[PDB]
Amino acid sequence: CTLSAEDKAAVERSKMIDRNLREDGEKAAREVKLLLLGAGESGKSTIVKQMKIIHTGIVETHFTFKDLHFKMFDVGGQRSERKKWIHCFEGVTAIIFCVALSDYDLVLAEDEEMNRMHESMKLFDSICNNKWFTDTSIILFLNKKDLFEEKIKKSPLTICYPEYAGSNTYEEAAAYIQCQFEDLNKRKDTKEIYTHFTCATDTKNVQFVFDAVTDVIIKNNLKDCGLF
Amino acid sequence: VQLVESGGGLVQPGGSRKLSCSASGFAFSSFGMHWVRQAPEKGLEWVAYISSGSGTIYYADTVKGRFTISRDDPKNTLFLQMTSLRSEDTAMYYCVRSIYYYGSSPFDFWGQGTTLTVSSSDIVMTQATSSVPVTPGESVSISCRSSKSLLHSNGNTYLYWFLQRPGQSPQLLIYRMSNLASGVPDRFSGSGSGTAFTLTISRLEAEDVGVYYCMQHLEYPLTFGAGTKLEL
Amino acid sequence: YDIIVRHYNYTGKLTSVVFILICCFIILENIFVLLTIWKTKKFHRPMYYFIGNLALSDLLAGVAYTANLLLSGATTYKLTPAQWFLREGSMFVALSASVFSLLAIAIERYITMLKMKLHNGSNNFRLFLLISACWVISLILGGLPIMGWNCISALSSCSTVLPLYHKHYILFCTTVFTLLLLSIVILYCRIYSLVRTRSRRLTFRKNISEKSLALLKTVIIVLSVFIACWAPLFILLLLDVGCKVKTCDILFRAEYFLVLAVLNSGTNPIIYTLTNKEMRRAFIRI
Amino acid sequence: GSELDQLRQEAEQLKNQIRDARKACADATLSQITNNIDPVGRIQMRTRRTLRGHLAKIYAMHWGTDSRLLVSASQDGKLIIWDSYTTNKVHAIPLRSSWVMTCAYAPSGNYVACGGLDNICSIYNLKTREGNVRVSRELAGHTGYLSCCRFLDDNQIVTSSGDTTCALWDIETGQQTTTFTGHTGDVMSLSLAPDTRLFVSGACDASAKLWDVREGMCRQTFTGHESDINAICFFPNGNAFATGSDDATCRLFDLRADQELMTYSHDNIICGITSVSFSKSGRLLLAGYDDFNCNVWDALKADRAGVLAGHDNRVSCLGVTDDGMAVATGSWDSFLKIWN
Amino acid sequence: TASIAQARKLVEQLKMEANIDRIKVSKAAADLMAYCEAHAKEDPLLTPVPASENPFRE
Ligand SMILES: CCc1cc(-c2noc(-c3cc(OC)nc(C4CCCC4)c3)n2)cc(C)c1OC[C@@H](O)CO
Ligand SMILES: CCCCCCCCCCCCCCCC(=O)O
Ligand SMILES: CCCCCCCCCCCCCCCC(=O)O
Ligand SMILES: CCCCCCCCCCCCCCCC(=O)O
Ligand SMILES: CCCCCCCCCCCCCCCC(=O)O
Repeated sequence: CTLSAEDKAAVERSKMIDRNLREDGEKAAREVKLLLLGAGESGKSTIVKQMKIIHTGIVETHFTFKDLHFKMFDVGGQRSERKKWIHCFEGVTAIIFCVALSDYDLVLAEDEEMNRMHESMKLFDSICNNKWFTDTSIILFLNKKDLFEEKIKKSPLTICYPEYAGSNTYEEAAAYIQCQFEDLNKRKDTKEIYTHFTCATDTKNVQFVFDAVTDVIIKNNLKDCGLF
Repeated sequence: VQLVESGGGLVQPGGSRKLSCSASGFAFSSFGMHWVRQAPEKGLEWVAYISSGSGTIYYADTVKGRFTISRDDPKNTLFLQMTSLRSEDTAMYYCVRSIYYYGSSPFDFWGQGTTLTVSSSDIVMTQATSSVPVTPGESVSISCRSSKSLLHSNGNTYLYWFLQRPGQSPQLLIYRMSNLASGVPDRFSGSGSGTAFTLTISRLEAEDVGVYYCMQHLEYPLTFGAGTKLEL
Repeated sequence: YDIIVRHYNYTGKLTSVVFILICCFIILENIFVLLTIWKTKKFHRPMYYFIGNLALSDLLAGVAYTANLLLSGATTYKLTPAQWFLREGSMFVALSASVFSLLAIAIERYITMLKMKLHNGSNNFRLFLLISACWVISLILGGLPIMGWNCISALSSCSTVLPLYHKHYILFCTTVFTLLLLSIVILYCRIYSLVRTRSRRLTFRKNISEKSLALLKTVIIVLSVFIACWAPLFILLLLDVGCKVKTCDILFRAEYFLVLAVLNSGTNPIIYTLTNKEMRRAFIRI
Repeated sequence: GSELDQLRQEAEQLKNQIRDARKACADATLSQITNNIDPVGRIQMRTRRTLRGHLAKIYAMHWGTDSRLLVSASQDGKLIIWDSYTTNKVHAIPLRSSWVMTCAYAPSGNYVACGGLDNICSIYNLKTREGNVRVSRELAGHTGYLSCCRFLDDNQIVTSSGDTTCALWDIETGQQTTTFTGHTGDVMSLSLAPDTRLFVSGACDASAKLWDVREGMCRQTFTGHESDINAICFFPNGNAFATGSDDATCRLFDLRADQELMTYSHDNIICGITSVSFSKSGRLLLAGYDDFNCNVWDALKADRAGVLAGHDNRVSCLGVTDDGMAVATGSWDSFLKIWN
Repeated sequence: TASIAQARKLVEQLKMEANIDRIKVSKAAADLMAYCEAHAKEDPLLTPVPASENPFRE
């Protein structure tokens, strides 16, 4: 109509650009994005290494399992304030958390009265009760268990937790630590916390992550169509 | 950037071969391609054009419904097919690329071209003169008159200008009014009003001599000029 | 005007303030539910548009029923047969639009639950197609009796519970409603079995069942409210084809049978709002 | 121990002397002087274009020099270059890492930079001989995340990272030339001078400092905010700047007189400020609040004169064009709007 | 020790900053007001312009 000869060609370019954007927008919307967090010596490297790999600042890891594309964001090199760059991770499926069971008799560096287990508990309390992560579930991983066995067989657990009535065995100590990490969850009606103990078998951890992601997807689909 | 063509020779009227050219050195998947026929010792005219992605295909009124054209993104090759032949189709064919967006310069690079011999309303653009003798280092003004006001409601005209070097393909100088293309010197300059257009050259050397052609782009039936030759 | 009195004499037809009251209450509740969706910008996904369409169809059903109740009386004898057909056609298109919008809601739910699309973004083509299809099918079903099966030529072929309507049209509507109810039950049973079978076998090991138990309750509530409130009218329209004329008593007092069918449409928004927590909180805010 | 103590008390005495020198130069406020002028009644702005096409949050945008083209960065990994007049798109530059928090447009219209969370400023070329866009340079010398970057020239670019430092780069060589240090908190906003000689940076601890690009030293520092700084923009004259914040307060400082002039606070706003920009003549101070709408705060009257409430989610970036013909606001709902 | 160096650096920076010139607030406010009133004609934000010249017409 009122458009000139070569102006109509510029409009066709915009339509092709929009089509290419919509094509790539439907490919990145069918892959699961999940953030990985943890303390300094929480064994995040061992967790990200034991899983299968297909792939300074943020480090992205891509891997596939049972026809699902997972993305692993490892924000560990960001020494800046976490409050400033935490709102860009608002849209995320799960939040992997890594804590060490054997890291309860080892105090912080350049310090003697602060315990690293309490620091990990405080970080988990700050992450789970954040105002952005109010609907995203949390997958929790207990990294070391055999070292925790060898450490608790000789050293009592009352050193870290001054309230403890059970015996110095791992079967109830693991449940106590898990229940203590479960209580730091104020949003009890909008998110869940899946607990798993990291084992030497590499397939079991990936299977647990896949199961948790599938349950989160089912819950989101149920909440989507107003059926739950 | 390189454009070579093949598929030309001596053919009989009624049937011919296919004109194919290969593109290598740029993103061929996002460029609209044209075809320009240059008759022997005569003027050049437009043939066909394909949009990016083979969306819109158009032909000239002379060969409307008589040619078959298509692209090929995977191998970056453009094909042109002849159905019926005449005694005037003997000419030199050129395949030139073009991209259309805000601030772009269409058909900046033409190519080389191939030859073809045969054995036996629309905007009219005219030139001021045909050939004029000129001495080196003299400011010359080449004027091309149009039969319709090329000034659009947007505010920019659509009169392109390109110089033909004797022995090779032409090259663009200014695309809308005066904006010089990339690689041309600052001596060339353009100006116009909407109906009468002129081109002024400050310094004239022995390296810039040939035939000047003026082309419109407002109305889609692209039409070139007769051609102004410069004699040293 | 002679056909009306003749058919009413050959057929045998020669507390309403509370029905208009419950109808006005239905209209008010439904327009409130509709303005709840319309005002809030969050409820703009293709899913809530189906509930908005259901509310729009329920509003038309309530308006048509109160208009039929106001028109029913002594004025129906001198009322022209054209308006007589148009009123029943409006009632029928309203009820058919309600049932077909419920079926479209169930279809969209089954589709969104069959494949884990993982994002609420969906094409509006299916939404528009389903809405237009249900509306035009309801309109055709309401307007068909005017073209054919008018009983103007016949004498005993048309129905006893309401004259000028052939047995064939009543039976056709009966089979249509039976097919729609069967499809609804099948779709909900499948949308439950899928979630029940996917949760137990593929997500076996979690140290987090509860999801399935909560669901089955919603499905059984929806089905038990839909089927129980549409059984009397179905039985009445199925007995009317078999019960002979001049000898049938129950068809005379057939007002309550339609009252239940209209009350179901009015109580549907209660179920479709109290089920989801988001819509309930949004209604509480307003 | 004693040396540290005497150094601390000397620093405190110098700070007190600076405070007294700043207090002595104050005689009349801005409100008392600008009290005999006619204030603007209402500024009614209606949206003209709705540039849609993004599929995630929008974190930054910049207007071109020709006042016609604008580039916007989003989380899905795209750097679309829009056309303000006809709504068409010109380019759809993809990104390596889909975590971007800044973007810039060169004053010559050739290059486009876009940093992000990967603490790397990628510079793209738009006038290549081919038909695509290439990464001309990839600057990587920052430890903390990159926050904002503006083109000082066609060959020099200055960046403000999250590791309490700002640096000036050289696109030709690839290494930084001058490193500006002195901030204690995270630097997350800066703006260049009209003559491109000085620039200020907004830290994350209630502080704003003025730097010179030649000497690479801190000339003045400005305090007075409560929470932190979140956005800064210069005055068109070049001797003032407005700093946003998180405690619903944006103030106007001065360069020749290093003292706060006027604050723009209201009892109805309790939410932060994401973007601040002036007008063509420095009379309207548009501010983008994170309560889903903007404000048109006056400059010389400290009163509200309009609300651009046509957005769904928090606005994160907005800028007035060069010739002052229109404004553009980009929010987290993947929708840009051109008001006028 | 290592904080003595940064302490001396901060002291030197404060001493260098304290030697800057200061201008009365009245002069700066008057200059800002004069600049804002002089360029008030070429500001299409607060000054309404007819739709015949707005490139963003609708
Ligand atoms: C005999 C009772 C009666 C039914 C209907 C009716 N109007 O519509 C339906 C209907 C029933 C039904 O079966 C449950 N199914 C449908 C369709 C079928 C497909 C989807 C919805 C419609 N009944 C209308 C009137 C005026 C009526 O008598 C009113 C008395 O005052 C007469 O004196
Ligand atoms: C509105 C009620 C009547 C509906 C009549 C048509 C029946 C449904 C047809 C479309 C069903 C969906 C088809 C597959 C779509 C998909 O997989 O995306
Ligand atoms: C007049 C009666 C009409 C009845 C129409 C019933 C339509 C039922 C459709 C059920 C299947 C829905 C589409 C599923 C397609 C798939 O994803 O495999
Ligand atoms: C109250 C009367 C209802 C009459 C109709 C009831 C029909 C029930 C049919 C249930 C079919 C269940 C299909 C399960 C499919 C699967 O195994 O995945
Ligand atoms: C009087 C109202 C009766 C309503 C009856 C509704 C029946 C609901 C059935 C619940 C879902 C059962 C799914 C079983 C699937 C299977 O066994 O394969």
